[PDB]
Amino acid sequence: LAPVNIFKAGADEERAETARLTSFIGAIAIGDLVKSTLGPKGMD
Amino acid sequence: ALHVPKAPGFAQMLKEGAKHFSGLEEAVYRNIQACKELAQTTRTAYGPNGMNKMVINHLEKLFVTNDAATILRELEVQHPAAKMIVMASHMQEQEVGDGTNFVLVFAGALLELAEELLRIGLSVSEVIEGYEIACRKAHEILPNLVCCSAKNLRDIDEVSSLLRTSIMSKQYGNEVFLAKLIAQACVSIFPDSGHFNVDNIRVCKILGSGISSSSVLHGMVFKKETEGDVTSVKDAKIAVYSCPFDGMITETKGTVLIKTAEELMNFSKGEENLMDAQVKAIADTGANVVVTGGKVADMALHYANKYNIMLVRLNSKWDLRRLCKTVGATALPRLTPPVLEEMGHCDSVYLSEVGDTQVVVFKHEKEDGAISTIVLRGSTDNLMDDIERAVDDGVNTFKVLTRDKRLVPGGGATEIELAKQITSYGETCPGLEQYAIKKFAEAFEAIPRALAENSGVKANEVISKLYAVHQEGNKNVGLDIEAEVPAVKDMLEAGILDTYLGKYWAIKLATNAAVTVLRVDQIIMAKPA
Amino acid sequence: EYGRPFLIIKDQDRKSRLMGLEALKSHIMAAKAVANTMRTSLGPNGLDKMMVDKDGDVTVTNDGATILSMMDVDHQIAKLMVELSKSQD
Amino acid sequence: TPVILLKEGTDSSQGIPQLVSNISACQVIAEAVRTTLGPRGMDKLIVDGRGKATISNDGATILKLLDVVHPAAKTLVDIAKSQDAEVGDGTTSVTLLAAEFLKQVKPYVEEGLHPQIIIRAFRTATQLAVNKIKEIAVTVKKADKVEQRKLLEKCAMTALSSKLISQQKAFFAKMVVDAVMMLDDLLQLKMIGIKKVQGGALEDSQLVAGVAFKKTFSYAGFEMQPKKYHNPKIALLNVELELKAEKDNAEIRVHTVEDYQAIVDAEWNILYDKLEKIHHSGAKVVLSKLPIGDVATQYFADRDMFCAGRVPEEDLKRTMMACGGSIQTSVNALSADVLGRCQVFEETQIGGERYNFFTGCPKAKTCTFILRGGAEQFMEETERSLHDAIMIVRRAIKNDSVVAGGGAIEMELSKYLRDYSRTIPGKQQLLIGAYAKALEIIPRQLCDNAGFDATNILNKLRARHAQGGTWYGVDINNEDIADNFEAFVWEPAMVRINALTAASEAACLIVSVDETIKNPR
Ligand SMILES: Nc1ncnc2c1ncn2[C@@H]1O[C@H](COP(=O)(O)OP(=O)(O)O)[C@@H](O)[C@H]1O
Ligand SMILES: Nc1ncnc2c1ncn2[C@@H]1O[C@H](COP(=O)(O)OP(=O)(O)O)[C@@H](O)[C@H]1O
Ligand SMILES: Nc1ncnc2c1ncn2[C@@H]1O[C@H](COP(=O)(O)OP(=O)(O)O)[C@@H](O)[C@H]1O
Ligand SMILES: [Mg+2]
Ligand SMILES: [Mg+2]
Repeated sequence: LAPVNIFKAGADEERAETARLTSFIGAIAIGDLVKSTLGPKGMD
Repeated sequence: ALHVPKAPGFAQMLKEGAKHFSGLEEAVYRNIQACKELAQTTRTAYGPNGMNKMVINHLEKLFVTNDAATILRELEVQHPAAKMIVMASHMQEQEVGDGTNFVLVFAGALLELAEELLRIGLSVSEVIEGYEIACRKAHEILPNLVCCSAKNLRDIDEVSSLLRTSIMSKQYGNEVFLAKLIAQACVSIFPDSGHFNVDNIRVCKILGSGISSSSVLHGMVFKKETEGDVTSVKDAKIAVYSCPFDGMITETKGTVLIKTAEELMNFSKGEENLMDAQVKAIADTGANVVVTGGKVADMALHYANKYNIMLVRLNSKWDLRRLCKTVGATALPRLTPPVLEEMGHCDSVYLSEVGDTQVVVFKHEKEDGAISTIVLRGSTDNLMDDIERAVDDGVNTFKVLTRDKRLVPGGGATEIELAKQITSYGETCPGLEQYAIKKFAEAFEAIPRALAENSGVKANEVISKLYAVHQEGNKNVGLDIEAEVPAVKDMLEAGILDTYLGKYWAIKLATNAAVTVLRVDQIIMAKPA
Repeated sequence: EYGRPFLIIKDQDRKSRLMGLEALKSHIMAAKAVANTMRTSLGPNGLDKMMVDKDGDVTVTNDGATILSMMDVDHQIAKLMVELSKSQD
Repeated sequence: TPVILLKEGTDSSQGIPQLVSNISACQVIAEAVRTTLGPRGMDKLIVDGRGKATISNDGATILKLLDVVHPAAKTLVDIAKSQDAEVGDGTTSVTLLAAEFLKQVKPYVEEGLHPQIIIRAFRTATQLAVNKIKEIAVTVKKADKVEQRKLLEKCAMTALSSKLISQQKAFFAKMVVDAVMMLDDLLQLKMIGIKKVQGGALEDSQLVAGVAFKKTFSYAGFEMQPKKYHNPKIALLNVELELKAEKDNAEIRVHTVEDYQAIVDAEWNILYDKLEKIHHSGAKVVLSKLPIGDVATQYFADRDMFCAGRVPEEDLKRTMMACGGSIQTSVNALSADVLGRCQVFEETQIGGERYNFFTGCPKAKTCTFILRGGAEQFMEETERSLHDAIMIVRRAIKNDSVVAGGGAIEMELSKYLRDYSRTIPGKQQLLIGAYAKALEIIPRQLCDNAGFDATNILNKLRARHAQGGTWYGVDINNEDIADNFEAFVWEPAMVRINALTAASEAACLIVSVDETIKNPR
């Protein structure tokens, strides 16, 4: 990160690797949460 | 350790936070100290060579002046004795208008001299009687020193030469120009009868060029803007109204009631026709400019522009009266076409711009008129305020000269003569009041001493030379400012004069304040709130 | 005369200043940071940015003007670049 | 000690130390705007409490933006404001001159010298300098109608040399001269419009001899009426055209349904009567300060006429002055002489906005600027730069006396005062010499900003000015000196006449102060 600040306090930025990691983790968690309710023998 | 509990009686019955001072050691010797310190505070702003002083009040406003009354007003004093001295100075300013520092110097000197008499043994009453006797003798002596009385108060050069000194004591270098300006302004408005109102001189300040670009104008200027399309008139007949320039209504609540449609279709047309008729009736008399003190309406403005009427709105409730005095008109409390007696006449009425300021000018060619205005140009508001105060002192001096025509020499000559004669008188009085009389005589050297100290010379040599030259019979010899060696100069030839009435009132008020301070014995103060 | 600390400017002890070439270098660094952030969204093969609002709303966009408008910055040079982009738009 | 004279919290300081402190503070105040002088001067950025930024090269603006609370320092802000109000240019030079005077007379004050002698010497020197300037100024009695334009153009170009628009000074000087020569005899500033529309380049700025203003709020139907006219007639009104209650004081009491219906019809009859009175006059464009209703908009659109409401008062006055009509509060006397005329009217797209243009009027007594740029502060600084040229041109129209710039006049005044000082004896000689030495701060600051060897250039300038080259100053591009009168570096004599008087008056006022007293809170 540059020594100069280009954001207000509390503002955040995520670049390539971290952004991809966060997006993939969130999507996979959402899918895994609802996988269990699929098919004739799904549960509630 | 142990404690000293209290004294029985009043010391125990006193409230918490109150103060009780009694005796010579706890009241008189502290009041003298307070008054002496107050006098020392403003001693350095006395004379032509006085230095300016910068004061910031409790609202973070900035003052730069060497006027004693303004300095004392802007300072805040917590000590009652200094408060009484301040009120004495303010009363002197109200009564005459110049001499507010002489009072402080004289009172401080008198008190600091009475202190040593009290120390060596005399009581307060013997000091008071001696001071009163000496003051009466001084008032008796004073007239004999009158010289060079005023001759003509309608001659420009003589008025300038008489007013030069009181301005030179504050603006060293610009005194000639300021005296010329103020002399013109004062001679312009001086009637046949002796009555000279101070309020009839107006001062207007415009930021811009230097002081040398100031001017005087025979009429009135307002920092306003013309409300109409017309901007200039070359021979103006003026109408003045105190009511708003609009169709009037009832004082009681009113309501337009309609039961048909013809009334609804005709109301606004009738109102517009009525307003047009009124405006044209006003315009038919020949009025070029209408001055109003209140609100103007859009329809009225439209018709005034239609009939080529200049419309000016000024609003102070006092500027309207001053304009009426200036032009010769009478304010009308109802909107009616004026009669000739109610109609004012002014030569030129126009809108101009000076140094990023839009002004409206009513101007005459007459050298007398009724009032006049002084337009000041400076590079700083503080400088303009100081010049305004100098102009005020000049006007007050002119009014005092109107009241009384007698002058006395200045620059220490009068004080030295009074001190010498009072000492000679007090030499022959047997009793214990001779010490008080001699101290009263000695207190007069404080003025030439302060002048010499401010000038930057040795005061002892100046005083000794003044005494030596006065012993030969020269009553018009005083301190010389221009020389770098302590010297003396004839004041009558140099034109350094000052009014008799101012000296009279200053001596009277200073003596009264000093004896009033001396009369107090014990003080009871409640806790501040 | 002892020219002790004398007060000239209101709130003198809590304001800062920057002069000389240091200010110019700081400006250049801020401009470089903004340009380097905006570099990767150029061309038919460029990628896009995901911006989260103050209230949690999501915007996936490739428009430089909208990105710079939705970013919140303190640097005056950064604000100048934002205004430049908006004027072009 | 038991009872104190003044209130607790009072602060007092007297004698030589406080005078020295005032002299010291004035130096900081002058250092605040030191590096903004000359063709190679930079500018400053100021951020306020609310985060709003201001980028400026104007000395008066910078000094106002600084929050100065020193009583002695406030005088240097006051004189800058006075100079800006009086002549409109020269705000930094006066502050630098005042600070130089104070710094030069500091040691004599430290030696115990009485300040009134210094004040007298300053007054004498100021009078002599002003007299010499008025003597050596250059004027042409009966030059021409066209030699009265190159003078104004040269003055404007010199005034624009140190600003952000320095590269387009030849482009902007022509427009400012035209704007001023198209302006009355009172030369009112409000009769010149300045508009700022984002986008575009600086060379896209334009001057319209006529009027132009931003689109206002519009109702349904505004898109159904034409947007270009060739020879229209323009009605300017201060009347509100919409269906409304006659008066808020009114009330209607009725008994029968027939009278109810008549009352309902009466309002429509009134509004349509006003609309037909407007229509039958022949006017094709209608402008009002008051709201124009949707009914009125559709009525006008159904007859191919243009209407605009809530037009600002200043814009309406400028339009009236350009076209030649008069504001009407009543539509019962709409004659021809109260209708304005223009040679073409349009509505156009400018940088995301919609603007109404009235152009072609030859009897115009006004004009409007359309300024382009890339940022709000860019346009604000452009406007500030234009104002400086406008005021200078107005003063030059008033009086047409000019002197050369670049330090030539200051060098000549310094030489004159130095020659005069050798005649008189005493401490007046020393004080006049100090005053004469204080005048050459301007060429030194010019060379310091440009990055030269100031000492050698000053030596060459002094050597040239004494040998006999009255108008010789520094040449920024050539690294040397050059005759600035043949290089067309000109300015009216007022700028230096007012600068000397203002700077001398502030120097005297500060020196003549003995002590300062501060009251609590
Ligand atoms: N040219 C002068 N030479 C000597 N004394 C002067 C001169 N002008 C004024 N004075 C003296 O200055 C004294 C005080 O005037 P000033 O300083 O204005 O304070 P105030 O008038 O309020 O007492 C007067 O008594 C007068 O004699
Ligand atoms: N098919 C293409 N082949 C080569 N260059 C392209 C092609 N399409 C777009 N570009 C280039 O990509 C650049 C950036 O365009 P774009 O990413 O759409 O954003 P912007 O137009 O705002 O710069 C343009 O300068 C353009 O020349
Ligand atoms: N082309 C030029 N060559 C040399 N000096 C110049 C030139 N243009 C302007 N100057 C100088 O710059 C000074 C003007 O400074 P500036 O920063 O424009 O504002 P101000 O007029 O308030 O000082 C003048 O003293 C003038 O002599
Ligand atoms: Mg006096
Ligand atoms: Mg300039």
